[PDB]
Amino acid sequence: TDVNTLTRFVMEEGRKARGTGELTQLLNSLCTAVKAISSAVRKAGIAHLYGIAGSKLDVLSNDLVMNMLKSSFATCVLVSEEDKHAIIVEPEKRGKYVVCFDPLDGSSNIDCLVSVGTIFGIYRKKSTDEPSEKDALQPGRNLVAAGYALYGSATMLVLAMDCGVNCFMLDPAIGEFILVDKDVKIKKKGKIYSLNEGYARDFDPAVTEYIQRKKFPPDNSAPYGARYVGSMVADVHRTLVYGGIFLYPANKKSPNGKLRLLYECNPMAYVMEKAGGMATTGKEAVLDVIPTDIHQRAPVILGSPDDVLEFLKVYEKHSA
Amino acid sequence: TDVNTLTRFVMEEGRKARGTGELTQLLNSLCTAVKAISSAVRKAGIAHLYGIAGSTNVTGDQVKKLDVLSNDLVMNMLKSSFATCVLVSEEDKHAIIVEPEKRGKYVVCFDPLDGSSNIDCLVSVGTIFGIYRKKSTDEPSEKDALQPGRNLVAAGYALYGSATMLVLAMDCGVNCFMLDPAIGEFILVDKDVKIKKKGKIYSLNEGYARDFDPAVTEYIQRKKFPPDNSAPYGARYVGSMVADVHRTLVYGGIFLYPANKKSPNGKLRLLYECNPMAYVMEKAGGMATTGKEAVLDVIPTDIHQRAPVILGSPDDVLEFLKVYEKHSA
Amino acid sequence: TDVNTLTRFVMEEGRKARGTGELTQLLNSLCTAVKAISSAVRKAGIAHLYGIAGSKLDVLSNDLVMNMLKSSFATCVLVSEEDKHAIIVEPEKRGKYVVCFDPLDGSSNIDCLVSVGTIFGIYRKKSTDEPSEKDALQPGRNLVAAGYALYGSATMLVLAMDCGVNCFMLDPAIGEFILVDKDVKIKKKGKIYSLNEGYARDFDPAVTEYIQRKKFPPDNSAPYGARYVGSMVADVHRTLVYGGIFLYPANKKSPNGKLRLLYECNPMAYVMEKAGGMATTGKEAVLDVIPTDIHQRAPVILGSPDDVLEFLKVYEKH
Amino acid sequence: DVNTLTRFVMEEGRKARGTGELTQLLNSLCTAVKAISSAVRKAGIAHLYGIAGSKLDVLSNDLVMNMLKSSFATCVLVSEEDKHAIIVEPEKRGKYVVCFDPLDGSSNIDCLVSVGTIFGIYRKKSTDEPSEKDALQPGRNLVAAGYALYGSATMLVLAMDCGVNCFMLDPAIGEFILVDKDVKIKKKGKIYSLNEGYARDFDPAVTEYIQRKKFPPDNSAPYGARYVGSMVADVHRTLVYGGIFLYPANKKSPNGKLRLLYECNPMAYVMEKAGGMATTGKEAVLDVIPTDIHQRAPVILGSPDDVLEFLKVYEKHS
Ligand SMILES: CCc1cc(Cl)c2[nH]c(C(=O)O)c(CCC(=O)O)c2c1
Ligand SMILES: CCc1cc(Cl)c2[nH]c(C(=O)O)c(CCC(=O)O)c2c1
Ligand SMILES: CCc1cc(Cl)c2[nH]c(C(=O)O)c(CCC(=O)O)c2c1
Ligand SMILES: CCc1cc(Cl)c2[nH]c(C(=O)O)c(CCC(=O)O)c2c1
Ligand SMILES: O=P(O)(O)OC[C@H]1O[C@](O)(COP(=O)(O)O)[C@@H](O)[C@@H]1O
Ligand SMILES: O=P(O)(O)OC[C@H]1O[C@](O)(COP(=O)(O)O)[C@@H](O)[C@@H]1O
Ligand SMILES: O=P(O)(O)OC[C@H]1O[C@](O)(COP(=O)(O)O)[C@@H](O)[C@@H]1O
Ligand SMILES: O=P(O)(O)OC[C@H]1O[C@](O)(COP(=O)(O)O)[C@@H](O)[C@@H]1O
Repeated sequence: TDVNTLTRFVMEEGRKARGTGELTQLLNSLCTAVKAISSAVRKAGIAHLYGIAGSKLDVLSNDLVMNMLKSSFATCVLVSEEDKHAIIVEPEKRGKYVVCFDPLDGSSNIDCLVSVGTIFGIYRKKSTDEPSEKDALQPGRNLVAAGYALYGSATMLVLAMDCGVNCFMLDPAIGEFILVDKDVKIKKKGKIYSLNEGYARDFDPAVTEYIQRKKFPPDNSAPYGARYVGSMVADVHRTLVYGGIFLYPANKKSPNGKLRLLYECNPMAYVMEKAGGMATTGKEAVLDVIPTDIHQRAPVILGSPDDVLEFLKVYEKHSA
Repeated sequence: TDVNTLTRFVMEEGRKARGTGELTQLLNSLCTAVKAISSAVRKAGIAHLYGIAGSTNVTGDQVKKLDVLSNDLVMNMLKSSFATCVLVSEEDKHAIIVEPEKRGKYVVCFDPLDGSSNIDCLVSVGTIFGIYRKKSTDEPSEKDALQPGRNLVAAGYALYGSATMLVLAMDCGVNCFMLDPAIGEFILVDKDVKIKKKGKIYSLNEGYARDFDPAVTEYIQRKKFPPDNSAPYGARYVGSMVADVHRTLVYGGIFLYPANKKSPNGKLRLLYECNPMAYVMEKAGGMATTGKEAVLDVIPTDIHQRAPVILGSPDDVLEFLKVYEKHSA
Repeated sequence: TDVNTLTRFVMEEGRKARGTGELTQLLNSLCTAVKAISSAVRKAGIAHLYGIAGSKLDVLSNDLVMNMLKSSFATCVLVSEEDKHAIIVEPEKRGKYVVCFDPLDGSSNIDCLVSVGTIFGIYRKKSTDEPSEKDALQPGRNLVAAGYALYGSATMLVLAMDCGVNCFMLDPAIGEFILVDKDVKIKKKGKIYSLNEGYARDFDPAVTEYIQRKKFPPDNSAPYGARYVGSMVADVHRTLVYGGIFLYPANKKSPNGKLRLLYECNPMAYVMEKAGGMATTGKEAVLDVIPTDIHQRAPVILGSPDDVLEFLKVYEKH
Repeated sequence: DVNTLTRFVMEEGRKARGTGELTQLLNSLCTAVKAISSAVRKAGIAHLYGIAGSKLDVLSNDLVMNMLKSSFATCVLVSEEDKHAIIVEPEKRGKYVVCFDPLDGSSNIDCLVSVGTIFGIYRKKSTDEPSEKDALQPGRNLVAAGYALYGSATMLVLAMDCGVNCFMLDPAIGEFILVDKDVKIKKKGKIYSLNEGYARDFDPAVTEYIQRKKFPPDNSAPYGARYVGSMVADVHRTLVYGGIFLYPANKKSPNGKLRLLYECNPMAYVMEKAGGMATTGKEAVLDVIPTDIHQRAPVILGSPDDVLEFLKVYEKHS
């Protein structure tokens, strides 16, 4: 076939949509930052920190995405896990899109060299007022585009839009993201479950039951396999590729979940839905929750449609 | 205080031991293979497989799955070290006997790309290696690999995760080296590393719960429902041994792969998964048990023999063994 | 100044026009190709050919640029040093642009690891006829965009358009061309002359005097320095950065010059003229020569204005 | 099958019944070459030009210096960057003297032309304490010499008693790969290399030799001219393709420009070990007895029949 790169793809989609080119420039600018995060995560230059010539990853990742999006002339408001407040882009470098991002998700346990990621979500400013944090408090339903970069065994960018979910592998030799999986869809039912079972004594009765139904199948089926990496980008990527269910529900330390709706839960929910999968808080869809805080936390149960539905049936047999 | 590379370290250690060079050349040939596996695992040249020059079919055997390419890289690099007689791998049913002209003294049992079953999900993967000496007089055979893990000369792993790190355990201790992909050199980042006495993380597939033996079932409940009114232990299971055991060494805690049903003598293979990681653990002040015995004290009968494995922080493995000893009989 | 990339620059400049989007894809396809050539010229994977798993550069350069420009859906006619006849692109992948390129200029001496390059010149199909070789026989004054890629100590793409000349360094760590020099303009007069002096016997009288005026200055000033790599991309790039003059004039073996108008002479003349410099054949401007063959050779004297005008004064005296 | 520099230096040291110090020195120096290559190809350039908001000759020196000191194999280190010999601290002192040029050609690195790292290794003459006199040895006493070319691709050329061996860097895995074994030069070439901008300040012998190549007296083809202005590149071309490289003596530079210890001597050893020659006009570069660490020497090196022809013309004018 002829090589389809991210750059050719984002240009072709904008040209067929006869668009301005601001969405294309955002995604190009974001992927140049993802390439730079990947170089830094794989530790290029570590010899210079250890004295080859005689002589931050969280922050650098944020500084890379921030600077690359501000110089895009395509963003107005930027929300980062790292920045406690929204960034309002200077007037002269302003564009029509609001971007909610998590620069290096999983960096908590990056000392063990566990898979880390960049989670992103793009909205349009619908308001007529001056750029403010309020332009970022849109429900996931209004997402123009979303996705994640995985810095695992190789680096991959998953781009979810209305065309579908597209998977691009970084070729470090040329710095190009090669489309390796087009219009990807999730399995209707998987065989893997993912959650921290260390919060067992703190779990909701409904979670406790669903987990025991996978370990000890009532329908005399095969017991599910357990996988929990501790990095949402890695756990959710395996959920898209292999199928199954990722859960981060309420515990006690975190009674509204740990994971953050705007730049963790909402982007992943958009990827899942566009890939024929589901994503709930237990009560509603992640994409239907209207936010009040940029750093608001939210429960997430995402994956293979039938597996999310099975969970929801247990929640129903326990709640309102 | 001053910089060091894997190459310099292994060459200086061999001169300090006034040695032949065979171990030093083996370890350098193994590390050249590890930089090559890293380049391919990070998908360098994938553009050529997707028509950047418009040519796929079967090109330069780059259509090989990364577990075959990894094995072919480790096998050809080790054979050309002039340091190997017998080579055991996860990919080859019978041991490889190295042609007389390239034969050396060491037996290597290795796992070329551990976790490759799920490499579609871009899971952290690794090369696990264990180096033994031929203590036999008979013509090189598979029996030369059937040595217990106490007889090991050196052992360790390459993790292909966020970054690529070689962990090389010897009698000098465990040394951790980071691959700088800019210069193609492993940089000594962590020296004579020691595992924590007690951790706060447990790692096992709890989807095998209905088949878990009572000792595993109790120990797990002790970490979720602690007696001491302590914080419950956290759960991490990547599903790649290299990744889970690396986290056990850096953060502390316990990695368990027990048995019963499906794989009933454990799953993980003793010669090229369990023993390598047990030597790293024991050289870092950690522990590695099958429950009944220490992994390193198991005398192997087959090269693809499996073993049960509970490894990590000394106090954590000892707590498990107390629970096991109550249910042992 | 804020950071810019080649891909960002080309998308911003192409957004300015309503745009078909074809020229932006063409330039981004040429960008991807140049990074591929750069990797292969720096000898990435050579260990595979020498036994790592125990299991061309000029041709591979041509195949990459040909395939990348065919799959841009923006090219109709492709002329290359490598192919004797022009390439007429398949109807389904056809666009409005005619690209004339030298895929790896200097690769005759690439065994000594000499600096090499990719020279490119993009024209618009101006005919209503079926795409043909004749669509490449446009004068250099009709160039829409031109430039080169130098694979030397580092890889740089120099892109010339109406907006002027912009120089972008490839950061191989991230695989991105970083804009390092904006709206570049050449020095008025330099201190370096560039030509193969082994042809002194077959040299035109005027070149003989110009070189004798650089070695033995008439203004009792400092003699010029001589640099000649034998790769045009290297010599013209030095001419642009440090100033001076590059000459490949006529001789006996090459009475109409050696370097090729369409994919060597014209592309480099556009970059020089967009940077406030000059490029002459002696008789006329390189860009004003109407091509008759796609492999037509042309004499070239390019560089710093005062230097090319001093040569032109001696040409008028002879 | 696969021969790397690591396996080469280890095998050659075992064939020499050696300690392992020189092997360590060459592994350490080759780590520094890889790190210079990364910097020279501008990896990270994006961090300088603002991708996240918020020297090459000095870096090259610092890399080579620290890698040679941490090798525990050096006692005296002479660089072009330091006016005084560096006496390695007693706690990492070894038995070898290294004279090196960290980035030869860096004057003109802004034009992205080929650059290099030139090196020469001697053994300490002393049995007492190390001094600059342990570096003031003639090139005959060299144990190992060579150069790293950062051109189209990165190559380390290592010359020893075993001969001259060429290693290509695979940037993908960071290994130097044996690609040309016991290399030897052409008996006669067809390329001459010199800055002809010094034509008025030239010796009558140099004037004649250059005229014999431009205007052949034997009705042979006139020779070609190549002068990159980076010695590493010009001498590598001379080795791979043949011919002559001349940085001769002017009346403005009576002892030449290029430095005996870390430019002329190292390249004279490579030429001699490849069946070529290297003269100052009066004597062999390797036979000259150094009196100053930054001493300049004239250098005419390359294919044997070409340097001999020069010497015949030098004799006529002596
Ligand atoms: C999947 C649909 C899509 C994809 C990409 Cl990549 C796009 N890029 C641009 C652009 O203008 O750059 C647009 C049009 C956006 C607008 O006008 O609503 C666009 C639409
Ligand atoms: C830490 C101990 C060690 C480490 C390395 Cl890296 C070594 N390399 C070699 C070698 O001979 O190459 C030896 C000695 C071998 C022998 O004891 O038989 C050796 C010993
Ligand atoms: C010379 C200034 C320029 C630069 C770039 Cl990068 C351009 N890109 C595009 C484009 O639309 O692709 C155009 C307009 C011509 C078309 O319609 O093809 C364009 C013009
Ligand atoms: C081919 C000549 C050579 C090459 C290498 Cl690579 C060497 N390495 C070592 C060493 O000391 O390891 C020596 C010893 C000879 C000395 O003392 O100069 C040696 C000799
Ligand atoms: O450690 P826990 O409680 O199981 O939660 C891990 C979760 O926290 C996260 O790391 C997010 O937080 P960090 O970016 O600070 O690491 C998720 O990637 C991941 O799902
Ligand atoms: O899926 P399970 O049964 O939990 O087993 C996981 C184990 O299998 C392994 O992947 C080994 O198998 P592969 O090398 O074939 O993938 C271990 O690294 C890992 O601990
Ligand atoms: O060796 P000469 O006669 O000076 O010609 C050199 C010229 O030929 C070229 O090398 C072009 O030919 P190639 O593309 O075949 O190498 C120019 O790059 C250079 O200016
Ligand atoms: O420009 P000139 O006078 O011809 O000198 C060029 C010579 O100087 C050098 O550049 C050495 O000087 P630098 O190391 O300062 O660049 C040689 O590489 C080269 O042979």
